[PDB]
Amino acid sequence: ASMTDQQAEARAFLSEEMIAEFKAAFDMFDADGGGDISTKELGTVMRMLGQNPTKEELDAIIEEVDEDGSGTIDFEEFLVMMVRQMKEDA
Repeated sequence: ASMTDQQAEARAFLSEEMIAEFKAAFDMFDADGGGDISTKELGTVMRMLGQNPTKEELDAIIEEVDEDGSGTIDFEEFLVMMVRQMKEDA
């Protein structure tokens, strides 16, 4: 899919330092994923970080990153959901 592109540019848009910030924050819901929280909790991880994922929008991303055959979201693949939304708050 064309997501493999926004997966590397989603975290590269900033310095690796920030990525470490989303670690303790993104892992806040990785009690059973470790490197990926339930797509349902994908709105709180990016929202509690300082952004605001809308349901209609958060739903399009989940179903989009959920059809990968995993059911949840990956850290690197989730980054896009961070900058893409922070693009306005940043």
